[PDB]
Amino acid sequence: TIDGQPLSLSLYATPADPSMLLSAAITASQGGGDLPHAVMPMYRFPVI
Amino acid sequence: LAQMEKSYLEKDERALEVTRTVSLAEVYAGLTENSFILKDKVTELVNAG
Repeated sequence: TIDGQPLSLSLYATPADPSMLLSAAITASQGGGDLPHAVMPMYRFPVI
Repeated sequence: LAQMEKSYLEKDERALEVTRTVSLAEVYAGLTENSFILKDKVTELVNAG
Protein backbone atom coordinates (compact mmCIF):
# COMPACT_ATOMS: atom_id res chain seq x y z
CA THR A 1 0.00 0.00 0.00
CA ILE A 2 1.01 3.62 0.51
CA ASP A 3 2.07 2.61 4.03
CA GLY A 4 4.00 -0.49 2.96
CA GLN A 5 1.44 -3.02 4.05
CA PRO A 6 0.80 -5.70 1.42
CA LEU A 7 -2.45 -5.92 -0.49
CA SER A 8 -2.38 -9.69 -1.04
CA LEU A 9 -2.78 -11.71 2.15
CA SER A 10 -0.31 -14.34 3.30
CA LEU A 11 -0.32 -18.10 2.86
CA TYR A 12 -1.27 -20.15 5.93
CA ALA A 13 0.50 -23.50 5.84
CA THR A 14 -1.23 -26.46 7.46
CA PRO A 15 0.41 -27.75 10.68
CA ALA A 16 1.26 -31.43 11.01
CA ASP A 17 -1.34 -33.67 12.59
CA PRO A 18 -0.53 -35.48 15.86
CA SER A 19 0.44 -39.05 15.01
CA MET A 20 -1.06 -42.11 16.67
CA LEU A 21 1.37 -44.00 18.87
CA LEU A 22 1.71 -47.74 18.30
CA SER A 23 2.90 -50.53 20.57
CA ALA A 24 3.31 -54.26 20.13
CA ALA A 25 3.79 -57.42 22.18
CA ILE A 26 6.49 -59.57 20.64
CA THR A 27 6.31 -63.16 21.83
CA ALA A 28 8.82 -65.90 22.56
CA SER A 29 8.76 -69.67 22.15
CA GLN A 30 10.91 -71.81 24.43
CA GLY A 31 11.11 -75.59 24.27
CA GLY A 32 8.90 -77.93 26.20
CA GLY A 33 9.75 -80.29 29.02
CA ASP A 34 11.35 -83.51 27.84
CA LEU A 35 10.83 -86.74 29.72
CA PRO A 36 13.66 -88.01 31.98
CA HIS A 37 14.78 -91.60 32.47
CA ALA A 38 12.36 -93.88 34.30
CA VAL A 39 13.51 -95.95 37.29
CA MET A 40 11.64 -98.97 38.60
CA PRO A 41 10.79 -98.73 42.33
CA MET A 42 10.17 -101.48 44.87
CA TYR A 43 6.55 -100.80 45.80
CA ARG A 44 3.38 -101.96 44.12
CA PHE A 45 1.08 -99.92 41.94
CA PRO A 46 -1.33 -98.39 44.54
CA VAL A 47 1.59 -97.40 46.78
CA ILE A 48 3.54 -95.72 43.99
CA LEU B 1 11.66 -83.55 51.25
CA ALA B 2 10.62 -84.59 47.75
CA GLN B 3 14.30 -84.77 46.72
CA MET B 4 15.13 -87.07 49.63
CA GLU B 5 11.98 -89.14 49.06
CA LYS B 6 12.72 -89.64 45.36
CA SER B 7 16.31 -90.61 46.19
CA TYR B 8 15.05 -93.16 48.73
CA LEU B 9 12.61 -94.63 46.22
CA GLU B 10 15.32 -94.84 43.57
CA LYS B 11 17.94 -96.38 45.87
CA ASP B 12 15.77 -98.78 47.87
CA GLU B 13 16.17 -102.44 46.89
CA ARG B 14 14.60 -105.50 48.52
CA ALA B 15 16.93 -107.39 50.90
CA LEU B 16 19.19 -110.28 51.58
CA GLU B 17 17.97 -111.39 54.98
CA VAL B 18 20.32 -113.92 56.57
CA THR B 19 19.73 -115.46 59.98
CA ARG B 20 22.92 -116.77 61.58
CA THR B 21 22.49 -118.86 64.71
CA VAL B 22 25.67 -118.65 66.78
CA SER B 23 26.40 -120.97 69.69
CA LEU B 24 28.71 -119.25 72.16
CA ALA B 25 30.10 -122.55 73.45
CA GLU B 26 31.53 -123.22 69.99
CA VAL B 27 33.18 -119.79 69.92
CA TYR B 28 34.54 -120.26 73.43
CA ALA B 29 35.93 -123.66 72.44
CA GLY B 30 37.45 -122.47 69.16
CA LEU B 31 38.88 -119.32 70.68
CA THR B 32 42.52 -120.40 69.97
CA GLU B 33 43.68 -118.36 73.00
CA ASN B 34 42.65 -119.42 76.54
CA SER B 35 39.77 -121.40 75.06
CA PHE B 36 37.50 -123.24 77.45
CA ILE B 37 34.40 -125.33 77.97
CA LEU B 38 31.44 -123.09 78.73
CA LYS B 39 29.43 -125.55 80.84
CA ASP B 40 32.33 -126.07 83.22
CA LYS B 41 33.39 -122.44 83.38
CA VAL B 42 29.86 -121.36 84.33
CA THR B 43 29.69 -123.69 87.33
CA GLU B 44 33.28 -122.78 88.25
CA LEU B 45 32.43 -119.07 88.20
CA VAL B 46 29.10 -119.60 90.00
CA ASN B 47 30.41 -121.76 92.85
CA ALA B 48 33.48 -119.49 92.97
CA GLY B 49 32.00 -116.06 92.33
